[PDB]
Amino acid sequence: VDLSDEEKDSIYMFASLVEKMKSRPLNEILEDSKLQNLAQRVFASKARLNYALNDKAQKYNTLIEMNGKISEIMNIYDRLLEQQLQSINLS
Amino acid sequence: KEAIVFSQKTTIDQLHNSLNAASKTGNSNEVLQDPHIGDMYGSVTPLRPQVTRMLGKYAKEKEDMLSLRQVLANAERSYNQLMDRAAN
Repeated sequence: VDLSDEEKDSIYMFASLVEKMKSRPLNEILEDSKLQNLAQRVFASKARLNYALNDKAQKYNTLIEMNGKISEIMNIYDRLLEQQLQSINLS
Repeated sequence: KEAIVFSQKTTIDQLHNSLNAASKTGNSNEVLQDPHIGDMYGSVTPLRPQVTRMLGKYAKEKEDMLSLRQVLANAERSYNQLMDRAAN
């Protein structure tokens, strides 16, 4: 539901590290551990990230939507109170 | 506390629809008056701030996750490329 900084830090970490490895004299020379145990964590983290991301989007919309209605409410109520007061004025 | 607002999810709809029904009748006064409408307004109207706040928050967060996912998206690709040369 919410990604932690530790998870987030493993991403730029992994990302960056992947480059320090992009061109090294072997693949196994990297597939020793730190890369593989890191990758493992990062990859698993895709599911939480999305789950977390989706939840943020969803809410936002539910909230955009609510706001919209709220505006329209505080928009009609005025247009109505406006004419209403004008009628009184026109007397 | 976020719930304080997501709860009103229905009062909003309700007040909306009823006020809406009105704006297409010009009965003005009726709806303008009526304690219930006042009541729903009296509880919805004040959510503007909280709602305004929450918008920015989730607005941000969503922005972040997308950027992070983009980064992960790339590293993966790189990883996989580097990995391909590990097949053969």
